[PDB]
Amino acid sequence: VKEFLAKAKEDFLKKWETPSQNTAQLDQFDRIKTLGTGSFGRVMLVKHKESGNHYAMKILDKQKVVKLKQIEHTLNEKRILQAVNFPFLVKLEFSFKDNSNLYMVMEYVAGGEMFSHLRRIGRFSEPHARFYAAQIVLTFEYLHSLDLIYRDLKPENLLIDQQGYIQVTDFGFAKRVKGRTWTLCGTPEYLAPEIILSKGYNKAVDWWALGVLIYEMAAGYPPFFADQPIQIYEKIVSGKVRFPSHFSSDLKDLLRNLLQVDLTKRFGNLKNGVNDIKNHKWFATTDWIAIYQRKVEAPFIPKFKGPGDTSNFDDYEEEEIRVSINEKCGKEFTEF
Amino acid sequence: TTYADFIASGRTGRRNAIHD
Ligand SMILES: Nc1ncnc2c1ncn2[C@@H]1O[C@H](COP(=O)(O)OP(=O)(O)OP(=O)(O)O)[C@@H](O)[C@H]1O
Ligand SMILES: [Mn+2]
Ligand SMILES: [Mn+2]
Repeated sequence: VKEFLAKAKEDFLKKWETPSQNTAQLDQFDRIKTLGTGSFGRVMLVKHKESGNHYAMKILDKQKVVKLKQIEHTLNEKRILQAVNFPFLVKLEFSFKDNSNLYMVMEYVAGGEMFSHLRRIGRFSEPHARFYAAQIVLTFEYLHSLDLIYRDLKPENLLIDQQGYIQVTDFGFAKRVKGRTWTLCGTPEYLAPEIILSKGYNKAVDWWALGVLIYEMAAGYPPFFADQPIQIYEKIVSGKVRFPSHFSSDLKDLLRNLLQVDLTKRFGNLKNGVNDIKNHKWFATTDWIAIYQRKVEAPFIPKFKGPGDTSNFDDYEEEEIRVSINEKCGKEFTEF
Repeated sequence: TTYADFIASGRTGRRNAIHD
C-alpha cells in the first residue's frame, strides 16, 4: 500500500505541475441528451464523431461560475481531475473552453447515480453497502494521500459502472491543501460539524461524510434530515444519532466512530489513519486487494441496452447551448 | 416511522451543492 501510493504520488505531481489545456472543440461532438444537473453546471451525453465514442460533457457557463463565486474551484476541479488516476474516479478525456463556456469531456458512466437506485430499492443490505463503502475507503486513502480533499460525497455524485463498481464524479469542490481550509462547501446533509461551525477543517470532513453515506445506504435515509437546511445543520451539531433497529452492532459502532463530533476522536483522523477503518470489525471479510483489483462479486449490475443507452438517468429539460460573438471572462479563466 | 417521516419530507429528491 504505502508502496503503491508512493509511485502514485509521482504521476499526479507531474500532471499537477503541467496540466493539459484545450484538447478538443465543441464541433467535434454531437449533443445528445442531458444526463444530470447540478447547482453549477450540466452534463450531457455527447458523441465524438471522428471516433464514434460516447462521453459525458460537463458544461459550465462562464458568467454563472463568476456569479456563484466558483472561479477558483472550477480551476481546481479541472486541474485536479486531469491528474488523478484511480480505479474509482471518472476519467476526464478532453477539456476546452469557448467565448461563453468551459467544457470537461469525461468518460460516460452509464450505470446511473447510486441515488436513483438507492431511492429505488429503498435500501441496501449491509453487505451490498460494505461493497461500495469499501470502494470509497480506498478512494479517500488515495485522494488524501495526494493532500487532496473531495468535500462532496453524496450518492448524486456517485456513478455505477458496467460492472457494479463505483465511479466518483463531481470534483467541483476538490482541493489540494496541506493545512486547514475554511470554505463553506458541501451538500447540507453531508456537512461535518466543524464546517457548519466555521472552524477551520481538514480531511476529517471526508471521513464524517463517509459515515453519513454508509448510514444512508444501509438505512435508506440520512441520519439528519429536515425540510430546510438550517434545521439540518442544527441536528447535525446536536451530536445525536439514532440507529435503525436493523443495524448490526458492528455497523452501529463503526458509525459511532465516524460520526464523531469530536475530530480528535474521529476514525480516519486518528493515529492509525485509515487503518482504524480498514481494520474495523464490520470490514472483516473485505478483501481490500481483490476489491482494488475489481475482482470482487458485484452485488448489483445495472443493465444497459446498447452504447449511448440512457435509461439509467432521469429525463431533463433541454437547455440549448449558446456561444457568444464576444468573449465573456477571458482573463479569469486564462488557465483552463 | 422514520422512513415514513423521510418520504414525506421535502428533501427526497436530488440535492444540489451549496454555494453562496
Ligand atoms: N461522467 C459522467 N457520466 C454520467 N453522468 C454523469 C457524469 N458526471 C456527471 N453525471 C451526472 O451529472 C450530474 C451533475 O454533474 P455534477 O454533479 O458534476 O454538477 P455540479 O454542478 O457540480 O453539481 P453539484 O450541485 O452537486 O455540485 C450528476 O449528479 C450525474 O447525474
Ligand atoms: Mn454533483
Ligand atoms: Mn459540484
